[PDB]
Amino acid sequence: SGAIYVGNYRVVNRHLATHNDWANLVWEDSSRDLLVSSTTAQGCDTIARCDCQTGVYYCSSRRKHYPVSFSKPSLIFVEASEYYPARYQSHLMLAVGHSEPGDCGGILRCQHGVVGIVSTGGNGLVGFADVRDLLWLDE
Ligand SMILES: CSc1ncccc1NC(=O)N1CCC[C@H](C(N)=O)C1
Ligand SMILES: [Zn+2]
Repeated sequence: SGAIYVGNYRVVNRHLATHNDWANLVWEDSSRDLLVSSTTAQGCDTIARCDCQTGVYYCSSRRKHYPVSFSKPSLIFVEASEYYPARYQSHLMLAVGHSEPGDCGGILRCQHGVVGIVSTGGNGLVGFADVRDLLWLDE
């Protein structure tokens, strides 16, 4: 679990969005595993606007942060799960690191701010849904 709180927006994994997220929907994209809902309170976070390919992510299954080198946002094949059929997920960045399903939502940050959230994993890999291209989150 986990979310990004920026301005009057909450960014979560689309597959973990609650009834309240869907009732306050601003934007969602199944191909990116992202959903953004509106909030009444001002958020605590800042979004990176950069091309960093190194950062640190929070791994809830280890209660620890890990440093990672990650690929540029791309279209990556993701096998079927209980939440989605087998498909290509876009804007996804992979890195070598530990993850378990419950780790989705953990934030990846660089020196400039929030880069994305944990969205996929398996066999020593971890995938992050990028949010750096969503410029409207800042306005
Ligand atoms: C951190 S998630 C993970 N980690 C390790 C093993 C397995 C997983 N799960 C995983 O990749 N899923 C399940 C949840 C929806 C994901 C998606 N974005 O399509 C795909
Ligand atoms: Zn950066």
